[PDB]
Amino acid sequence: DIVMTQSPLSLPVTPGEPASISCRSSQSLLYSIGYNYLDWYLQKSGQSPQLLIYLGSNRASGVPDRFSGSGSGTDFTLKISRVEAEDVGFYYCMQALQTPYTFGQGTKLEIKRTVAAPSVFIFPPSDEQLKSGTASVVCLLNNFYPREAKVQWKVDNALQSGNSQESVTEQDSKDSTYSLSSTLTLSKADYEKHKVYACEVTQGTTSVTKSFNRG
Amino acid sequence: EVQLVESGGGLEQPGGSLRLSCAGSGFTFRDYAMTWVRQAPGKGLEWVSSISGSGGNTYYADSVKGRFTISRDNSKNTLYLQMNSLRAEDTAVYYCAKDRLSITIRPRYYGLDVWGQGTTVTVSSASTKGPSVFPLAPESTAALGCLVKDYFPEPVTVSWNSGALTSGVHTFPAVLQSSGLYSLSSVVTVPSSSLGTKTYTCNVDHKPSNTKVDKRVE
Repeated sequence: DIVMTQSPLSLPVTPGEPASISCRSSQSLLYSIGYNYLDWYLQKSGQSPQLLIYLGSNRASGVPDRFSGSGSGTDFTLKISRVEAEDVGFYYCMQALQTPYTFGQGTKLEIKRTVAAPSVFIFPPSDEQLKSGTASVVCLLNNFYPREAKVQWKVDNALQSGNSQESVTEQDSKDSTYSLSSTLTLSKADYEKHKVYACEVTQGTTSVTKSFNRG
Repeated sequence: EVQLVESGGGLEQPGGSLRLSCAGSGFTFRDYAMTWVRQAPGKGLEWVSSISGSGGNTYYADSVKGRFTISRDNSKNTLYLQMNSLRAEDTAVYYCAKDRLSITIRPRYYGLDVWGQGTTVTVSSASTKGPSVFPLAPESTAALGCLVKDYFPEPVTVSWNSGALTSGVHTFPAVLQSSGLYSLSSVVTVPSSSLGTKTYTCNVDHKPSNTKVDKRVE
């Protein structure tokens, strides 16, 4: 099977700057003069892949002028002349010379931007949920940059460990920010025992705390 | 426009079987090779199988040979994948894609030019479970959301106001809980002045359990 490899795997870029993603094949993809069987695909968060380039250099229907493919044989490059915020996503090369068709590992295009502090919101468990014997407390960090942020849960000022999970959106296509939600899971019994619920969000040496009183 | 619409994804036991379907419109289906590509959770793309326009030839990844069988019904413009002897490695989103023109003496390649929306296959020994949907109730900006808790398998989709509300929506990646069930939250930020006037409803779909719930967030 033809092995496809990409460089880099992560590509931080400032909007307006060029980007280059490279693909190497273990075998020549030149079927005959003018015909290299190499494609490029984009996959945005929560979307299906979409064709960008086929046969090395042909630009697919509706793909912006800004995208181009070049190369021959075993070496190929996808170029973006000027990166736009909405270009965030994974880029894959694929060979179509032989079955099995084989893909590169994927390159994540990341957009560089200025720092942004999150808007932080805390949500007590719903009355509906509390009927069931479980309590979920949710902390939302909205529209921040960079991705690195520490969330600490405090219950009656006791630091929680091991009872929270978080997940993060991919970069917003317009503003290049992240959002994050963290969920504290307590038994209803434990929830009803305590009063003060706090989510503390730290970037660098700055901490913002949002809290509610159960009572 | 050219569209591929997939169905048939869901949960099966290891060793079990499932059939996927991919219905095409907007092109002369019988003229084109058709292809299945999958993506395991948090992994890249992997080619699975292809079939020529006429069904003259079929092609498979080594790891699926024999166990998987590709087919097509040209009269129904539909591509199928029969997936037998299912293994953990088969857990993935499966995409169908339109492949080369195969009717011509020499096949003509246009890339994988059209892709389906995907269907999720989960191979696990557990049971299907539908979610509970809990409100996340309420600066000039307010945040509200819905917590979609305790479902299996993936995935859940969420929209707001039947798809009308698009700006400021954040639907988070599902988290696998220690219980082996998933939870997902979806939030939106809205003008606080609007909370009295306009309603906000999250539209949750979990196809595996035939759960389709709309929750008004007061």
